[PDB]
Amino acid sequence: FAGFLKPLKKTVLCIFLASLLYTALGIAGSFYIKFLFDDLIKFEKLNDLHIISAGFAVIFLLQIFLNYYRSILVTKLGMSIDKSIMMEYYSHVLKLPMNFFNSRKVGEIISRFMDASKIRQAISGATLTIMIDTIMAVIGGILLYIQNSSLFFISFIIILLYGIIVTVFNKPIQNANRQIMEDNAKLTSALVESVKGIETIKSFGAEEQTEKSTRDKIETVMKSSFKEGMLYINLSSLTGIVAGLGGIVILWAGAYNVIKGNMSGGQLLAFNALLAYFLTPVKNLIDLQPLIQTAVVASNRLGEILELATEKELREDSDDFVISLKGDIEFRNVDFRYGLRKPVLKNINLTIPKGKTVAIVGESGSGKTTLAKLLMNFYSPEKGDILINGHSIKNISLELIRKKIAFVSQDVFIFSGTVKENLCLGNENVDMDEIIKAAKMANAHDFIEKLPLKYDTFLNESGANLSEGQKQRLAIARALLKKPDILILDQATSNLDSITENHIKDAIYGLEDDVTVIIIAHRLSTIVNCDKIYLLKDGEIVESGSHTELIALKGCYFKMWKQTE
Amino acid sequence: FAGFLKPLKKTVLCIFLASLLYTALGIAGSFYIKFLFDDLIKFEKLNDLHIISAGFAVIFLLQIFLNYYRSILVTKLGMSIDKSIMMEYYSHVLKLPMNFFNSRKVGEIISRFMDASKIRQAISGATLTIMIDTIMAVIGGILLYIQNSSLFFISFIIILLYGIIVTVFNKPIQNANRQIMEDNAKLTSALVESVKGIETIKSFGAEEQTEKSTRDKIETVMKSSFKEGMLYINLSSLTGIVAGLGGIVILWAGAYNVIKGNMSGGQLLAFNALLAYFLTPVKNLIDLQPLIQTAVVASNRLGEILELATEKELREDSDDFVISLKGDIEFRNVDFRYGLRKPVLKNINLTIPKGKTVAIVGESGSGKTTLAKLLMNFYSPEKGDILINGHSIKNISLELIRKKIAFVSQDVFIFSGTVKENLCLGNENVDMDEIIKAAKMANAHDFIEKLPLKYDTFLNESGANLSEGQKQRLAIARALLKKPDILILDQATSNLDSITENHIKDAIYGLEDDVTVIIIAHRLSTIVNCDKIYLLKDGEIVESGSHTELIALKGCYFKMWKQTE
Ligand SMILES: Nc1ncnc2c1ncn2[C@@H]1O[C@H](COP(=O)(O)OP(=O)(O)OP(O)(O)=S)[C@@H](O)[C@H]1O
Ligand SMILES: Nc1ncnc2c1ncn2[C@@H]1O[C@H](COP(=O)(O)OP(=O)(O)OP(O)(O)=S)[C@@H](O)[C@H]1O
Repeated sequence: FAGFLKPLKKTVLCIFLASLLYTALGIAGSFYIKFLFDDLIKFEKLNDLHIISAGFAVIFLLQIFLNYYRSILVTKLGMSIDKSIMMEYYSHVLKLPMNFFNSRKVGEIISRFMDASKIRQAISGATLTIMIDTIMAVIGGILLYIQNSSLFFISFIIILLYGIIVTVFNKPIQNANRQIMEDNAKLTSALVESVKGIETIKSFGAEEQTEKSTRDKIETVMKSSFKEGMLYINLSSLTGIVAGLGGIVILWAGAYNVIKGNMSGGQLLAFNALLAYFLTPVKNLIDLQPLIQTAVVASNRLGEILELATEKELREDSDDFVISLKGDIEFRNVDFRYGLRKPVLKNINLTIPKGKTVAIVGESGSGKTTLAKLLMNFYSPEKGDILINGHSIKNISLELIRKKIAFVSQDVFIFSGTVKENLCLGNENVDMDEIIKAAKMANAHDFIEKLPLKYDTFLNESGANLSEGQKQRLAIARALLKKPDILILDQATSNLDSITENHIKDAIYGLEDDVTVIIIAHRLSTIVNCDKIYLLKDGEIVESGSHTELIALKGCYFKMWKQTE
Repeated sequence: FAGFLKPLKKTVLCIFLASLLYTALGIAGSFYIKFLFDDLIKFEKLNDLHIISAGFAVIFLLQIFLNYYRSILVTKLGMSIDKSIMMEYYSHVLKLPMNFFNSRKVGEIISRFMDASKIRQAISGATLTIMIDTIMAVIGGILLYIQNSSLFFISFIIILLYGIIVTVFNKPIQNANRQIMEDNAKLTSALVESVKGIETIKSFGAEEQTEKSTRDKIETVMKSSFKEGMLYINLSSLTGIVAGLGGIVILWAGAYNVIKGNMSGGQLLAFNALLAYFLTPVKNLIDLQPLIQTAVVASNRLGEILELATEKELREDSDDFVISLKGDIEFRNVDFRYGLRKPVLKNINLTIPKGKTVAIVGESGSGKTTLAKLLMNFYSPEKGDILINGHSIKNISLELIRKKIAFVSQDVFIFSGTVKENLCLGNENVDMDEIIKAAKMANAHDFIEKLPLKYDTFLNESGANLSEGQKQRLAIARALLKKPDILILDQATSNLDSITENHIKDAIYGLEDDVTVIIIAHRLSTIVNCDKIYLLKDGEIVESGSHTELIALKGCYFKMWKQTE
């Protein structure tokens, strides 16, 4: 932020100077009105009155144009800083590991986004008011000091009361602001989650469930909002009391100083205009009380960004100095728990050969996702390690692991946009020949040409038209187009059996076992065709081998095949 | 609003009267200050000065307490109305058909939510300032009219200029407001999409894609925001010109009327304070012009929410009062396309028997999910119809169809909450015996007891712990707990092969075919295990029968089995 401020120092200087001159001329002109009223009655001058009026009008106009240009500049700078900050936050939250994202929901990050944004705009208008109030405080302080000692005492009392009330209401406001932010976050989150699960609830029939949920959320949010609003109105009332009593005191002391022979009536009116130039600042503080809430929101945003900065330094934490392309993958004495108790791996030792197609068969929940996750460094391992290309996974570059290794998810995600792009996610500037070759190999090419707008059909949230089989085939197409050094596939064949049989035959033919292959499938029948197989049982690896040797082994796999196949 | 007025008329009257009287006393006390400075100081009466000052102070205090209580009440009412409206909108968008959900994305509804909310709060502060401005405008108008003709002319000119500028900037503001709303909505949508697909992006490696995307969205949003802000600053500058020139004119004409013998200096000051009691309205209007944008956004939001409430109960226009329990489901000459071209169903003739299990096997893209949607009345059929229990689906009650028919999805969704509740979605106040029996039958009961907090484990998204097999088993468990008159199951077994195999033996044994069964599975053998089978080929039904008869038929199904089995 400081660097950005430095790169806008000249604009800041222009704004500062313009503000100072504008405020000076403004006070001068209000005192021009004072002298106007004071001179015209004592000396009775019509022409001089007209001329003076014109002059003061001109002064006011110049002041107004200055405040105009200044406000424009400060607004531009403010909004620029806002955009920069928001983008930084979003980017830093994007580069975060799987654990931090899994620990929370979409609603959280989205709520934080919108809230922090609004807080930022509020911060830029607060910024404008801040510049004006600062300059007015300096100028007003000098002018008030010079103009009248007793009036300066009054102004000092007013400023003191204003400050005291403002701070004493400031401390309490931030907390309720945080609470309100939390409530709005929860409500928005429930809204998003309910929106996604629209099909589940519309089909199930439970509308009253989410209705009551949103009712409770809206109720609590309304309660907190009413509390904070009441506090704000209390603050406004107190500051209004200080200001008003300040005015009355100013009028009384003005009359007193007038009749005592200490000051003139024109000095009283001038005291009213310099009162405008001293009280302008405190009113700005009473308006600033709302900015404090935005500042609290900013504290929350910075706390979130501190959290976002966390899992950025862990991706780099293990450093790099390797330049490997594709290695043999072994798991050695692993013992990691993705939770407090009930470890996913109590002991897992596995081995997949370079240039060999491998299959891992286990039911859903056994340990199919964990292997791919551990290889991808999605979830770090607490105890024990793994070896890739004759090197630990910790030392390997995460970007190269990301690009060269492909993971086929059971739940494929497609971001809104053209199908060609959603298919070409990951690798940018990819030749159409490779994408068309992958599409042709994925056996989905027919379902790609069947689309209305060829390849550029709008695909938004599995909409408008989309097949699960075509989707998994598209995932496989992406994995193929990426030219993977390591290929991990879940039970994609299991998603849509018939077309998946053909497309799996085609993909198995295409693979040629030129690289390591992982299977997160439970379908034993589909995995037997593969070259080699590993077995995951009760969180522990049993025996590595082929279907024939494993079945002839007469162990647990043979028991599984006897029990199911 | 009318209903709120009826339920709060006395309070509203109290607030209005309090505002009028308070403002009156304010003007009176301001004229007390006028007479104070002009008469008491000039004629030199100290005691009267002190006493008068005290009195006017008291008047001001009473005014302040009145405005306080009024503002509190109006705030409460405002926020209540806000909550009501928001809840109504969300509820009406929840009860909407599948077509509206498919037509848009989460980002849309979420954006509308947040925007309409902020607009509502803005509407309550605009409401407070509006009440004060109205009452003060009436009193100030009368008093100004009586007090001085020329000053009234000045005030009239000021009000005229204010109104003209305000409207002429008002019309243009709403458009830019709509644009800003659209851009911000797009940004929020990109945010939500990025949030859901976090795993997809972490896996793919493409961070620069969403980074540049959100950068562009933020850029356009910043452009529109800066434009609207510039317009607002222009408005503020113009209104400021009107106000300032109004003041200068007031001072000059005041001096003129003073020296002419038409008015006193005290009459001039009183004219300035009653000017404050007329200008109270114009500052409020200047604040209302910025509020006007929020009001426009609220209007757009109301337009968006008004259109959505249509297709919730008007789609059937046939009434209900039907009491079927469980019927036979047949398809007759159906021809519906869920898109402009490429119809999903060109012709569909089918017949499903009461108390009989049916299985339909087809690849990804054939039309089984579309069929299930048609049975659920999720998507209505353009041409042709379907018959249930000797009655059209159009005439049947959608709620009874919702509760009595259960669909097990291939793509499982889990809403945030306790596992017991997520499992007991749909039917409220369900006995624990039925849920435990369904869990025991779903074979997931073991994986339910394996959980840390038994049944009350937190289930939010795919975190912290969740299995696909356990998920589909949970869907089946929910379907069982609902006590369905019609059971539609997708390839749930195909999601997670092994545990689904055991649980399929147990559940298929459990079903006992006491009701109609639909299959959206592609696994031909597992569906072959079922009682009767239907065939979907190229969007048209071929032949209904059993595996033996269909295979022996030597048609297309036999060709399919030759090609795959
Ligand atoms: N709402 C829709 N509007 C238009 N076309 C659709 C729509 N939903 C699906 N489709 C089309 O129908 C196909 C979707 O296949 P589905 O049968 O619905 O699902 P699926 O891939 O068969 O999943 P399973 O597990 O086999 S039931 C694609 O070819 C789409 O083009
Ligand atoms: N708290 C947790 N955090 C992260 N992962 C977890 C947690 N608890 C369980 N898991 C993992 O979640 C996975 C369950 O994935 P499943 O889908 O049920 O298995 P699967 O065989 O991969 O089925 P598919 O083909 O991937 S759909 C297991 O591999 C567990 O290790």
